[PDB]
Amino acid sequence: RRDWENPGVTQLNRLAAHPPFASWRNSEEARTDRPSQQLRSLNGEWRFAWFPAPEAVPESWLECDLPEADTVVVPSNWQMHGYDAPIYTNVTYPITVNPPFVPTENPTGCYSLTFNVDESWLQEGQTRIIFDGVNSAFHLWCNGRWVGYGQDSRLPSEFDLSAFLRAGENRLAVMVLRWSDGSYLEDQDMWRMSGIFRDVSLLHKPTTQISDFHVATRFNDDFSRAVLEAEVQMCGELRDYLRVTVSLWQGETQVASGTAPFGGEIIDERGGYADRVTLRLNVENPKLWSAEIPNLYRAVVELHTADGTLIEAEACDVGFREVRIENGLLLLNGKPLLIRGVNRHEHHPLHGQVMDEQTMVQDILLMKQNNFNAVRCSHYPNHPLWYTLCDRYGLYVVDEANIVTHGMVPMNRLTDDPRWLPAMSERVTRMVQRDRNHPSVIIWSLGNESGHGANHDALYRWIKSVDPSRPVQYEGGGADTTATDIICPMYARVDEDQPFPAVPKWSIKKWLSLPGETRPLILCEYAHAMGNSLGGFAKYWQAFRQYPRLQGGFVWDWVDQSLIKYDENGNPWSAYGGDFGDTPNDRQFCMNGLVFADRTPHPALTEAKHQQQFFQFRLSGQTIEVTSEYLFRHSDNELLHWMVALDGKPLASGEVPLDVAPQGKQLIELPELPQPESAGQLWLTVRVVQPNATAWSEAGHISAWQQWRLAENLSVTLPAASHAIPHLTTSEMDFCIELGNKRWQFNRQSGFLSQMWIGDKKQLLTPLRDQFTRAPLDNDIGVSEATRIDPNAWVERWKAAGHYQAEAALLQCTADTLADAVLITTAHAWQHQGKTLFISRKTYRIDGSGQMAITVDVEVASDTPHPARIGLNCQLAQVAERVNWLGLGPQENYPDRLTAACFDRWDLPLSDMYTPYVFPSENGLRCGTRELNYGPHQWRGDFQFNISRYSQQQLMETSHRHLLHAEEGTWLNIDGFHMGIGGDDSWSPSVSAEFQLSAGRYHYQLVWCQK
Amino acid sequence: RRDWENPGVTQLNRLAAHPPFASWRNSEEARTDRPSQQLRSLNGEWRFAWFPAPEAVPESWLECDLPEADTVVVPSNWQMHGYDAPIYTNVTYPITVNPPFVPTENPTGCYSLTFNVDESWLQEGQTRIIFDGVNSAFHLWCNGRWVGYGQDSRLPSEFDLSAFLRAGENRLAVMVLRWSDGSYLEDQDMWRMSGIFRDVSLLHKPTTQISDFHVATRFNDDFSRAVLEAEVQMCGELRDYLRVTVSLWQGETQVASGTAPFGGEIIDERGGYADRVTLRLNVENPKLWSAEIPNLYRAVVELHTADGTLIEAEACDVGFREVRIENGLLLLNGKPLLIRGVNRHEHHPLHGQVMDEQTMVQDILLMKQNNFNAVRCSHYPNHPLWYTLCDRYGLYVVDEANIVTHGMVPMNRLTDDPRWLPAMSERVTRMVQRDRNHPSVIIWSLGNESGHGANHDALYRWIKSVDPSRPVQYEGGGADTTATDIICPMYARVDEDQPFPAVPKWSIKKWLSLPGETRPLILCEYAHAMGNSLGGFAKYWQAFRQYPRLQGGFVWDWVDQSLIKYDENGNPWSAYGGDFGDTPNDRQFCMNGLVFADRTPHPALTEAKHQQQFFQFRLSGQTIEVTSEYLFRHSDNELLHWMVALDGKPLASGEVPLDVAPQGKQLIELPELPQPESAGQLWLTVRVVQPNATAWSEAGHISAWQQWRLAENLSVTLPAASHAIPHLTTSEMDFCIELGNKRWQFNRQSGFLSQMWIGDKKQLLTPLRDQFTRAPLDNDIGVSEATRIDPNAWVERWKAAGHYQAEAALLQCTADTLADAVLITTAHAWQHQGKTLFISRKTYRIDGSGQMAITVDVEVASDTPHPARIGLNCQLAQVAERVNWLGLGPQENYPDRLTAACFDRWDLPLSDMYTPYVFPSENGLRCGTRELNYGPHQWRGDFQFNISRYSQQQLMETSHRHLLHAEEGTWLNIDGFHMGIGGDDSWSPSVSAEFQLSAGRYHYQLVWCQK
Ligand SMILES: [Mg+2]
Ligand SMILES: [Mg+2]
Ligand SMILES: [Mg+2]
Ligand SMILES: [Mg+2]
Ligand SMILES: [Mg+2]
Ligand SMILES: [Mg+2]
Ligand code: NA
Ligand code: NA
Ligand code: NA
Ligand code: NA
Ligand code: NA
Ligand code: NA
Repeated sequence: RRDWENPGVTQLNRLAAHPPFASWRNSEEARTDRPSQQLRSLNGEWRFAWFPAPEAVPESWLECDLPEADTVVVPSNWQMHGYDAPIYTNVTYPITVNPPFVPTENPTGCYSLTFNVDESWLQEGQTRIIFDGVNSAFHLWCNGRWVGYGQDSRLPSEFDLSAFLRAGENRLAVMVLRWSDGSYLEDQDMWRMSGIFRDVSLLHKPTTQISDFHVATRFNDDFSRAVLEAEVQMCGELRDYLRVTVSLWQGETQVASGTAPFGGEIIDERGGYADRVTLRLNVENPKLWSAEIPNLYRAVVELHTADGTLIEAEACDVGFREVRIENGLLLLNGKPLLIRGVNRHEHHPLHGQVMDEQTMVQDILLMKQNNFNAVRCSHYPNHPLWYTLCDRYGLYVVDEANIVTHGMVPMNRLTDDPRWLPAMSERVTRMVQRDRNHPSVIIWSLGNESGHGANHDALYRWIKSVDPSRPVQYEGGGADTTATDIICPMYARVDEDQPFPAVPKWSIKKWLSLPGETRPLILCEYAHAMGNSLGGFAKYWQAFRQYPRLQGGFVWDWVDQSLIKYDENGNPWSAYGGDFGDTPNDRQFCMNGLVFADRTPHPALTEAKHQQQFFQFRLSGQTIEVTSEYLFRHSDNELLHWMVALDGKPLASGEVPLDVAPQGKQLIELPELPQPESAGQLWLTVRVVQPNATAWSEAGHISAWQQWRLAENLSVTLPAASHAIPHLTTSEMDFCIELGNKRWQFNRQSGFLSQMWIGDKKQLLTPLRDQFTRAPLDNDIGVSEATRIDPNAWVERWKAAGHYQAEAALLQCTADTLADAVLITTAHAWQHQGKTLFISRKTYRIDGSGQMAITVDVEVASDTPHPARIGLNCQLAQVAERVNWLGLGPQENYPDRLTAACFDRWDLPLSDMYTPYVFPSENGLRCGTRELNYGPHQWRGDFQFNISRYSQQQLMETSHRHLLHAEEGTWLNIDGFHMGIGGDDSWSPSVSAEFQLSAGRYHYQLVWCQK
Repeated sequence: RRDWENPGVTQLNRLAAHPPFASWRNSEEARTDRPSQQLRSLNGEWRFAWFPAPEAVPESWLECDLPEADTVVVPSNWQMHGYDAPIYTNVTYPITVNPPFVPTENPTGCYSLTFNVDESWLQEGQTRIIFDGVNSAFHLWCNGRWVGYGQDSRLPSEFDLSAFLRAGENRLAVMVLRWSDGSYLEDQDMWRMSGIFRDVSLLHKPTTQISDFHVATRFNDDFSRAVLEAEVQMCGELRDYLRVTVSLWQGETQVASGTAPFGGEIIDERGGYADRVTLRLNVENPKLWSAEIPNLYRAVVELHTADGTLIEAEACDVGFREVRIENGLLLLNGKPLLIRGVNRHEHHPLHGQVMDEQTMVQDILLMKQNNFNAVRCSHYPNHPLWYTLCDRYGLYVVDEANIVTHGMVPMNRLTDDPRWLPAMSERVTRMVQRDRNHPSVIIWSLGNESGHGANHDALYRWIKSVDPSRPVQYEGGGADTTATDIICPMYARVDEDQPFPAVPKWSIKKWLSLPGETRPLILCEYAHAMGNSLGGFAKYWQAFRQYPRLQGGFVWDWVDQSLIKYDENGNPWSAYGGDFGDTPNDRQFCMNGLVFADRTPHPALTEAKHQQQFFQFRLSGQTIEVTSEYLFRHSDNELLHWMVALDGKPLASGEVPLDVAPQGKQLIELPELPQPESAGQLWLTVRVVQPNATAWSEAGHISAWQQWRLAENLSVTLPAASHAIPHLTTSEMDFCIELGNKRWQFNRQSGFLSQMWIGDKKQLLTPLRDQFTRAPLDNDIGVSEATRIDPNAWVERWKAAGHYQAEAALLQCTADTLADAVLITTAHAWQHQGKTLFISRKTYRIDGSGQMAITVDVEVASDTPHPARIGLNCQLAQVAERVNWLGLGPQENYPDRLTAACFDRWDLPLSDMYTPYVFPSENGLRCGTRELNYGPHQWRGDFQFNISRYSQQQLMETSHRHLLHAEEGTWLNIDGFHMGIGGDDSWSPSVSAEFQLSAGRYHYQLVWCQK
């Protein structure tokens, strides 16, 4: 038989699914959730051997350990140990599409383990082995005898081993196949790995056992009363003496208990379930669960003799909460949710797809620290510990079946096929059976990108029938089909329709009110955070808030899926698609995270944090209105710091305690601020600070901020009468200006400032020139490649229009000596193949103070694709340590992504002014800057800038950040105008019209002087 | 592997299901339904061997014919050749309830066949083998090599044999298992058999082939326009020159045709199906399909080339009809259906479960001849030919999946189990794929008696998704669960509620108007026709006609499941559960048919015919109001015969053509009749006769009848005053009377008329005594057995009250001589253990004309269960050939089943007064009789009677009809009153209160004389 090429065989001899078991024999240990002696971990060192095919595996390996084998850590992905290559592919299958067949060359991982079993385990009861995650299919032998087979890489596989194990030493033999018919339903946008990547354990259960238990909570109208209903099921001999006691604990206080014998109510004409019981406990004024306040109870389930012999005890954390969709709104405990979510893949730069507690906690700390309240299990059931953590810290979970068939043509070819229903159902049913008790899980998902098939309908109904407590969602086949309770599009824009045939992505605002439509809209995927992205993010959150039935979304995605590789010197670097010899690959498309692989934040993460704020603010005179977006909690760990500053210089500050009811408001009256004499703009800045530590944040954490412009005094005082008059020297090649120790040189052949002198030292390595192009972002490139050009993408439009190779023809270059200054006037035309793209007219005015006033006026042709930027650049000879500016900061910001930025006097070391995006591009811009200080230099005006050791050319010519070499000096980019970054998706033009440079005629002015 | 003990494996290497194929290579042959050279029948003589288990099957059988094996006919059940015993069990499984395991002793049927192929089939193409029916699971080998495995006894299993076939002799090897995990989903109340019981054939398709097609017909508001929609799917190498033409034919006239290349519309973000095409044909004024008028079109699907080379063609019959539920009603072509239905099992007394064309035709003819318009496929998909015949003759079909888990505890144990969804799905999905193109199939059914589980809901949805054309129904778990579009209870009563816990069977009238309920009600099973049954059938049909949303039901059931056995003499006799040594067995519960196994009518059939009439009548003066219950057809093959009779003697008659439109009315004026001068009751009997022969009926067929009482002239003249005078002889022991040669003897100890003489010849072999009991009907017994008494059952109630062994204590016996007569007055008390149950007070009067007038007045105790009858009985010495009577007839009729009966003079041979029920009981009664003639005797009055060679005693002491012997002379049972027979079900008291003998005091009078 070839079971790994048969969608009719998804397992052999596998035990039934169920919620997390520990088989406690003491009820207090169950209650306290302390470790169980009946649940052993088999994690540790195993013997591993790699083979090109299952046929290649030597018959002796079943009976005896192989000498060639190596000792490896388990859990692990065998790609991470370097046995074969991890493959990154986006849509296209890593194998030839020929269901259900896989290549005869199938990388086979032979794991083994010699382990010990106590006599006591074999003298009584049942001894089983649980494999939490095996990718993608595996056969299991024990002591040489075959046990079974199993598929689905993301759910536990369990087998009874009692009749196989002997006292003391035993040996496992797990032959794991990389490819199987299972792989056809596992086509997620991620690294294609394999092996025993989750926990392995041994569970001893009594013969007469708890085989399943469902916990439910239902509520009276105002949620002041609840009935906890627990349905318990058993295996073994049914006897009159059997009972179940379900007790409910709140810390140490037992709030409810119920005891009944077995034998459920009459179900049908043949009776009821004699092997079942339902316990109903009344709970007065229950503490409710939410991501805001994750109140938990502990439910202990005791199977026992009536006379008081505990046979075994299972347990779980209970969260009293209700999820329902009413009148088109998704409600948690009667209140409409606002999903501040992110899509999270299980990824580690070093370990691949093996999850650990430390990492999982770090993710949840960071998510909650950045105002996320939800997470999508994209696109599979997660590690069991994740759901427990979300229960405890507080995050709404979308639990998603392991069904992705994205590379099928058409996408629903398998999911419409009734012969593929058995395999699909197990990915849905065994998910529900495992996780249905977790309070954190609020929504079920039928998978991702598998079109819409009749199998989606059958399964949707199955979950509705089995579990009435949670809405079922699914995006495939149009995101509003009969398979989903929530409209859940991916990358639907706020206002713009993308009306594809059959599966249009309507404006989310437009979608809600289509003829006959009523359901809530929460995007399963939005704001593609690929490279320099997240532009246009605020547009989403303005809409989410304005529209009741727009209840948020899940950002794509959490972490960059980059992997650590090592160079000739042994130095680590972040690698992506293709870097492991893997081909075909979708290159850097695996990196779309708000955080890097090592969990270092991208600059976009702060933009998400600002938008997902839980407190809204308005200003009216001296009164600040604070509005709470919390649904259940009071502002009981919050105060408001406020700061008024004249262009960076602190004027007045104070603290006011935040006392806002959920959905409520607080009017905070500011003290009469004494206005200053000196000119400038007053800036109010408020920050919500948490004075006290929490489970998720430290004392002094900042949860929210906002800024306003207050009064402005425009400067009417002019500089003093100049102490000298600058001299001009004329040559055929050059205009040269001299004043004190300052010197300027304008080349008359080129028409640019080609050198500058402070004292006697050079100041330039490259002349000051106009620049209308940028090192293309990931959103600029889209899907375009050298082999396969996408002409619609921005980068190709600029290339084809000739923007990158257009050369400056000089039209005018003159010098005039004024009464107190010298005036250099120039004009340039940028041309490509007989087409004028840009004209740049400048005046440079240099007076007796030592200041150079540059005035730029640029014309852009209407029929040329809008330029990336409209500015200047040069390579300064200086290399300073610090960058000091008055403008938006501290972090990187761009026109369509600058709401999180605040205007203040910022001071950073040079290296921070560069964002190390793994795929190098235009980066580190700071907008709305009025003054920039770098070493001896000061620039003043109203500009946008970046400043680093790397040129735009080097940036656009390098594919990985580690290959970047610091150039001589410092590359300075000062733009009057910069195009938006986009990011609604990363495969088609996504920069909004209002952030495109399309005015035709642009003006900006800079003053360059020594500070 | 043990593949027959694993629900996860239901097939191995099996091909996809699909509508009926023939791989026609000529388009005209396809249009005309003529045979295809590409479809060979492998029916005929096979080689067969039997084994106790699969382990017992010798390994040589795979490549070599076993010498011990026999030559048998296939299709066949191996129980029918006597290899082992067929088992009849109703609910309790024929195997130990141990899912998924079956017995180690598992009877194995080894089938083999040596065959040859055409040369060209070896050259090229796809040669598959089709197994239409294998019970219950099998492995297939070809030329020694293993091909595949299959399950589900009631749907075809297909396997490709292309790579297995060779030149010359080829050999198949089929190992058939009686028990399998599939047995758990196949617990229908029926004989449990096994083997290859449906057709075996070979189909040679091209490699580029039509692999699937679906035909849909949708309409405008008035059905004057239709769009026929044909989606066609292909397999093989796609080519640009490939086309599909779907042509529509009305006889030899092409009405619509459509041609297209491959490649359907865009479905999702990955495109459309390149291997598919949908053809849309406009059809003006389509001839519509119904049971009344089965208008059929022919659609031909041609896979051809653009230049005009046919590759292959498929085809089906098309019936333009629309099924929808609107406003609570089931509509067919916009008109509310009235389902005159029956359940039909696939049964034959000799061939077991093998179906033949002749039998299937014989059933449909009889069904249609008895006013049925609908059939339920209880409880499995049928032999392919049943659907074709139903299309062509016109019968509404409920197609039912092969899923019955009746003996589970509780009934839904498997069906609520997600681990049984895979195996369940295939039984539903492969059914729809096979039968969806049939116009006869109006309703899909999810199975029968399997409780209600999540799987039902999931599978319900799957069909609603895949085929919106047809409603989905299912009865399990309370007949109104979320898994049914129709309220479809089994054995719910008209007015009486049976408020069972969890699964009540409400009054069908009450059920409709339950709070919130809107759906239509059609009983999937009603009126249990077990033995002498169908009492209270008219109550259903009155309710069906009055209540729009009561739309009928399916009678249980069509045919007795009795098998032919043979005695040592060689005589055939009808056998039931237990008669093959089968134990546990459910005895006679397999026979619940309106006909015997050989399709001979039970009396109950004529009652079903009468109540399911399509013409309703009312009388007003001399005017008959005839109303058509037809929805679509005009009365175009009908004329009315009206007959007027004075107590049997014809008075006036005539003919009137019926010109009634559907739902229309007609008035027929009767010519003023001769007013009879002589006394008596006038009767009117109208008949609807079909002058012309049809496809389903002979010329002169009677389809409807009705009777009325017209004017009555009561008799006022007294009988001729006689000359002679009866002479009394008194004795201690006897009272005797003489008149002429006629003589009467009254025993003064017993109090009964013990003998009668005419000349020397004596008239009685047993005294004339009171009878209060009957030989218990199947509806009297129910489930009650000797080993397990059901005290609630009617028979047991009588038994316990001592009705059967009560003795006649004589209270009074006096003789008086009158002026012209002798008067014998008696009084008897019936007592069991000191309790007087009955008292009988009689007066016998013998006058000078030799006429004996009996007056009977009975008292029944109120605390005793109501008596089965109140009458007299005796054994006459006479054996005459004829029975001539004036009353209801000619067929057997009972108080709650006498509507089909008609009042007239009836004359039948004696054996016709007996009804040969396989399980004998009270039978052959006729009610409302005013005169009875037998030999020299005549009885007059108003009585109910049966007359046979079998005593009530023998009938109740004899368990099989073939064991009955004719007793000396003739037994006569004249009842003044007879209890209803019942039959709403056959496991609890079902006789309606108005047909129970509960008046406490009863009167009746008979006149006995000798003409
Ligand atoms: Mg498989
Ligand atoms: Mg306790
Ligand atoms: Mg590639
Ligand atoms: Mg603002
Ligand atoms: Mg099986
Ligand atoms: Mg009548
Ligand atoms: Na909202
Ligand atoms: Na991606
Ligand atoms: Na680059
Ligand atoms: Na009706
Ligand atoms: Na039956
Ligand atoms: Na009997």
